[PDB]
Amino acid sequence: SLSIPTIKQVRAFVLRGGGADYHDQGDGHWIDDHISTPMGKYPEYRQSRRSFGINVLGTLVVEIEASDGNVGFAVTTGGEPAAYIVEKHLARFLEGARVTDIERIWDQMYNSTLYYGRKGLVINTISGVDLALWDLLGKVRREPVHQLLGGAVRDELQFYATGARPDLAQKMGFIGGKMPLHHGPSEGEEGLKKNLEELATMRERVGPDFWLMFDCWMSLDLNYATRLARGAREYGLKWIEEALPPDDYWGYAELRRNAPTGMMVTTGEHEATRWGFRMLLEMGCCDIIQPDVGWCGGVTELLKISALADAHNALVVPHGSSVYSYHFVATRQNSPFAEFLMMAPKADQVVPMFHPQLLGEPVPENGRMRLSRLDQPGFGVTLNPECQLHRPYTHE
Amino acid sequence: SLSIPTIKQVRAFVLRGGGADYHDQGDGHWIDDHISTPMGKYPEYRQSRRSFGINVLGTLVVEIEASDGNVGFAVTTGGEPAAYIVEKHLARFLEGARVTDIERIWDQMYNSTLYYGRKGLVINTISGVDLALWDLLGKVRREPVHQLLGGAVRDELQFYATGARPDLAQKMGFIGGKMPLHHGPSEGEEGLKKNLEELATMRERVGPDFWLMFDCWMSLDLNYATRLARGAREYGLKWIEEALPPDDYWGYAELRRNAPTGMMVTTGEHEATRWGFRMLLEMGCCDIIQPDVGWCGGVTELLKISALADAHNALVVPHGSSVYSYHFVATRQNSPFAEFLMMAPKADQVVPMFHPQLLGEPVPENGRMRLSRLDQPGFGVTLNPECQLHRPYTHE
Amino acid sequence: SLSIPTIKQVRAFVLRGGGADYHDQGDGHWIDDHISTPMGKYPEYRQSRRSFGINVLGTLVVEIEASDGNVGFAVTTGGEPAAYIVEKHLARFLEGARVTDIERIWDQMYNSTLYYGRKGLVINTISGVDLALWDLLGKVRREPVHQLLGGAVRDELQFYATGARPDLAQKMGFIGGKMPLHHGPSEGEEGLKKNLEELATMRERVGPDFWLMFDCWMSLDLNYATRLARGAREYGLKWIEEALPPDDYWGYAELRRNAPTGMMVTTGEHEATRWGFRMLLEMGCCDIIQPDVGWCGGVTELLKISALADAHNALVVPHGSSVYSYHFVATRQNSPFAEFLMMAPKADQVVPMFHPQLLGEPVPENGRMRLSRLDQPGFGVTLNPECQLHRPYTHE
Amino acid sequence: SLSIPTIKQVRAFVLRGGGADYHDQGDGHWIDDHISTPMGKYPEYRQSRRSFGINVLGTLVVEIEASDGNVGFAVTTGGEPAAYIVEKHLARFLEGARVTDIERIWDQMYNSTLYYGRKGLVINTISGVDLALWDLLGKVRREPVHQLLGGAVRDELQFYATGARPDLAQKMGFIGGKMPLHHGPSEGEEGLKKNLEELATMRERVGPDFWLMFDCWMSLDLNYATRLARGAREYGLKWIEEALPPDDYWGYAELRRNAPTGMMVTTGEHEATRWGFRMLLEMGCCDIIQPDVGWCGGVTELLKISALADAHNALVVPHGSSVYSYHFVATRQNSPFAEFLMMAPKADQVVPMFHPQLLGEPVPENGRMRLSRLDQPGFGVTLNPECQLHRPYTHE
Ligand code: NA
Ligand code: NA
Repeated sequence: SLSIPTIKQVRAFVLRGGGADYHDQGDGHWIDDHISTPMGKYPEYRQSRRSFGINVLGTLVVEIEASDGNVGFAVTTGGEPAAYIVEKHLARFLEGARVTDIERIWDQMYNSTLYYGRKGLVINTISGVDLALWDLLGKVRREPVHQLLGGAVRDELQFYATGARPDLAQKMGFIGGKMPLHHGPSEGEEGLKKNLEELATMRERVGPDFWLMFDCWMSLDLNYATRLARGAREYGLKWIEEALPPDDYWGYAELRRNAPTGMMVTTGEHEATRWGFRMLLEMGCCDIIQPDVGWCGGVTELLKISALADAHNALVVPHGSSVYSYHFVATRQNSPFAEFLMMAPKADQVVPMFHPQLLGEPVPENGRMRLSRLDQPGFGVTLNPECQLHRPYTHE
Repeated sequence: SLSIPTIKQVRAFVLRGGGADYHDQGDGHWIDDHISTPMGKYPEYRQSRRSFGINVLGTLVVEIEASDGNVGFAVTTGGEPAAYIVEKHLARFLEGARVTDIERIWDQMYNSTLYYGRKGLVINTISGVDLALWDLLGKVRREPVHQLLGGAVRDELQFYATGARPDLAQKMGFIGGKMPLHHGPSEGEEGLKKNLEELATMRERVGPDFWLMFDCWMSLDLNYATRLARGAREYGLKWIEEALPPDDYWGYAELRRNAPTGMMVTTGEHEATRWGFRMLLEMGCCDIIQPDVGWCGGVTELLKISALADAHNALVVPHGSSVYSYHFVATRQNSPFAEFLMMAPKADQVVPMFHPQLLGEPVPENGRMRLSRLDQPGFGVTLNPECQLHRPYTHE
Repeated sequence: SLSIPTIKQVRAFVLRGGGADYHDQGDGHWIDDHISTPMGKYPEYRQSRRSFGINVLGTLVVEIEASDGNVGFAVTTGGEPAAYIVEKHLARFLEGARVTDIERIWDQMYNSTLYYGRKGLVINTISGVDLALWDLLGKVRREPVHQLLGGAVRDELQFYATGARPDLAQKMGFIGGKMPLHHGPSEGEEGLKKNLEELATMRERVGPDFWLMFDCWMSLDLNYATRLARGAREYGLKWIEEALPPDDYWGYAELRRNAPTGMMVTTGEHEATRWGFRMLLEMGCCDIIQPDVGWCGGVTELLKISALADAHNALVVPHGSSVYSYHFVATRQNSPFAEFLMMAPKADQVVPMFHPQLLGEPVPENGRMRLSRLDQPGFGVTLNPECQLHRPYTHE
Repeated sequence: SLSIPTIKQVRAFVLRGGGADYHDQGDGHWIDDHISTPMGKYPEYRQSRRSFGINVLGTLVVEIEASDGNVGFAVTTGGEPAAYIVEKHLARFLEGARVTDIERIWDQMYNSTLYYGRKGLVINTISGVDLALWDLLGKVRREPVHQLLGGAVRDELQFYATGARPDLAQKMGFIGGKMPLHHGPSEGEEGLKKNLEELATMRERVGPDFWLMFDCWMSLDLNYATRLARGAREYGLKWIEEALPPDDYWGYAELRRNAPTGMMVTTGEHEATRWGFRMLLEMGCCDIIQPDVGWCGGVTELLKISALADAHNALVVPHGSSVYSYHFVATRQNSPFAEFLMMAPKADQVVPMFHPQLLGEPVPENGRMRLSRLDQPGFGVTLNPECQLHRPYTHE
């Protein structure tokens, strides 16, 4: 017998520069420094990911106003094409609904966009609406999102750090260091040696116990990944992440079989929905699944993905997605540690992931975050008023 | 921002005489009239389920008092042995916890009782405590439980009725009638003819379109179930329910292959946890899963079970458990209709399912329940003060 | 030693009203008349597909100008969000390339968009660029596209007709009639009877031999599709098409097993790339695969999809996509007949499919098309100058 | 719009002495120096492949004259028996056809010869005719064949060299050296040691990084191949090629499982058609497929084979067939390097592969071939007028 507000209006905005699009940069950043990609077989696209257009979309901001004056928002990747989808297509299912109608809303967004959806941009868009809906609901109930997700199961988050400097991540208190791979199969035996040299160097600097992992960003083939993982076992690599293109379900299962015993094969960043993850889990593709909350369907969908993994006794370590991941992973038994992305250009200082777009964003202190930092309603952040919002589309 | 109360005490009561134990009944009920069981191979044990001791436990009542004065409660089947387990084992994980610590508490309960749990009585007990925690959280929040489970996805529930008179159920506006099987394999060819005559009689009464189903209460073998299912094709039987003992996963998968095409094989009321239902789904055992919320692991666990069935594109139609089902199934895309047990002795009028235990319990009117009937906090019921609770155990 | 031109400029335009978006209508059309969809479980979205936003995108026109003054174009579904992708992302891979660089271009478009692509809108966009590239190449060589695809293997195309009136399609010379399904699972036994009545009526009108098929537009579940196909065998239904959501690979394989012997199960309209079709073929999902040229990756990708099917000895009967399908299917041994979509509102006269957008569009005469009608360079059509082109984005 | 010439005549010639028959050689060649074969279990047949009759056929030359005066040609292995087949069987499908009728003609050739084809000599003949049709179409169009096959995907080919001197191949700038096996299972433990000493010697000469490969010409059994592969691990053998007879699909799949992890198993030079290569890929027989364009079904069929390997994410590295490979592999994303046979007797200098048959034949310079070297129409070669063609058959 609480008075549940209805949704008055949904708006989509475009923002540009850093934030929820991680690869929307323009400087001397590690995240654009010769990262191996599927495009790296072309020499002219090898140095920079921005050169093939990793930064083309920008940030989608979804804002949902309720009848009580509460506003939820989320940031994700999608920019102007995603804003068109929110305003012209998706908003019709939201406006006039109760803020508790979350299951209904997701299903309607998914079913209505199926003919041009399933994976990719359209699912990113759905996810951003979903996140904004969970933020709004938390704001309405005056509760952090983790309290709406069955409550935290640990009083502290522990992080590994993703970036070019695991050695410095160690000095900053993190439990591990995930490095990007810099050389793909088209650089032959020399690029392989270089990959292994980088790992050797970092291992020498950190000692035998600190976790090291490679992120390969879809860039290898089965034989190269097999040979890299075999080479890597000398330096105690914990896992090889996203070795293959996301459509290569058969390849991942082969790789996992051919991996050194005790080394993990992980994927799932570019996978969407319960049915994408069912395929990974059932085919044996995967030791850990690593969906992006903002790209896999949102919190609502990730909840079902996570329970799928629960039945499979698999780990779920989501893509670092600032508060959108922290509130989720706090509540999951199958998520014992979390990813933090190093968004400083030299990966040499801890910096908020969604700067400058977000305010109230907590960050790991000495590689940890107390649950008591996640005490504010919704996802506990506000949109920075200094950020320049464009609304390219309207509806009625 | 909202201040979250802690759990002050947990109490375990025993009630006897109807309610949550469906089979805790007096004389002259359909539910004890010659129902086919695994025990019917003994003629001494064939007429009455009470004679082999279907009614030995009765009702466990779990009460949880929060620090703000709020009290959540749930009823399930388990009685005095379950009450030992709540008071002496389980209450240690609850007392002093925040009322939102739901995922944690479940995990602690399951993992601490593993050495003597996994299935059966201990899971019933965990489910009861879990249901009481959801009741409490709903009461704290001043929201019905469906609003905590992602919102309703439909305006209205629609019911089939379970009992010996689907012809009367049709007049009362139900969509379907499920009838208990009365003869098992040991009664031979005459039993088979009697089973099918019973179905023929009801089909003649109801017309061609009305759904008819058989519930076999684990009582068959593969070949009898196959032949029963084949004979029932002529009268358009919609599904065969719980044909086989719940450990016979291999059998269920064979029966579903052997089934007349278009006819469903259903099970799972005597199955528990995500891993039990993973076996069922992955082995292709059934078209519909039918867990009892009060026997399978509670709302917390059913949530994961339901997500697993989402991924498998299977239906979940929970074994009717009054308000504990109703609030759940309202929210699930994969539960499009619901079970209503006909708890009247002659099955000739709608009676509240968990009568006389629960005050304020909604019933189907004309086979339907508007979602506005479930607008009261928690599961929307109060314990009948005219019921006399025994407390067999305390704890420090 | 021909002088091969390079690509000067790519442009993306938006058009609205009919054409390459088939469901972009606004009248009394059969194609929006109570078609069963995944959204049909909601009564308010049941009557009209436009009500959930099937028409939200519009038509993408991709125009590619070469250095010799030749211009290729294609029309597909995608509208303004697709136009953004063409102009801002994709055009960089095309401008400065030789017009023969088709394999290189496709791979670069696919690999660069993988992080937000794989299926759906992004693949539609790629397909439209690809089609425009093949049109351009044909214009340059002064040859129809079928001559660039290994040449036609038949001198005539034979069509079935998709629409609400197979009886009239028969009088117009077509070999078959594919009808849309009007009632889904949520309309229960009554909607089933109605579906079967429609098929009964049409069968009575056409005689025993004329092909009848159902298109279900992703709208059923396994049991409903199983029961519909079993019901349908009395009236000699040739195939059931797109019964299930496109992610339900496991469901399709089950359905195909449970189909009446000799009845075909088909899908693939909402499937993309070689790897999507590999999954369908290998899992046994499918008797015929039915990709849309404008949605599966374009001609370049469909060529590999088709050769996959060749190895599988499976039929490929693409979605009717006017000239974009006719030039392709002419050359394929595994494509012995073709789809024609009935774009007249009452499906009562043969009408060009991409009217008003295209000029020079051939249409079946008496259910057939001579290969001699496909004698003009490229896909042999021109953009109607009366159509109102908007260019919402530019680049440099 | 461009007027398409018809096929006027087809002629079949026989040449002897090098060229397209690799094994049609005189004395003192490495390619006949004690090469391990299935016949080496007979000591009488161990020293020389010519002694069991590797050289019995020689070169089939197929010439096709179009009505505009253009003449296409191809060389493959088959000689006088193949020439019977071209003239008496196959020419009926070609004469009077448009030169673009390539898919049709292939299909007619395959389907008319099925009763005595499927594999082997008849497929060689079909491949020769097919290659000549592509030559003709290129000459008609005034385009090289790579521009008809979707365009080059790379600026440059890179080669490994096949012959008894990979040490000399390294100095000549090749990326790799593949060496023939000289001892098979019947030569026992000493043969095995000799095989590995040979590899050790080359590894010492070339350094650690240069690719080394063994080509076993069908000569092993499973256990010998497993033990050979295991011994070769120490010297970093990149792949084992054609270890087993081509009918032993089950064997290849076992060997690849038994292989040292990271080492590739390759086959397919003596395999033909899409269905042969489907068996190979689906059974997990090999990491690289290696068809000969002149033995597998021609360019038309290789195109489908290549697409099947695309879907399987496998590499296609065709068995070097001079310009017929080079034009093909230029276009394929899945052929990143290419084979060059060292046709010099002592393998000490680059000699044109199909010398003395083909005038204008390009060679690798420094292990590489710029795409600008293949700028001449068709396959860019002319028949050497100093070669003396026999015409054993005519036809009406
Ligand atoms: Na039951
Ligand atoms: Na070879």
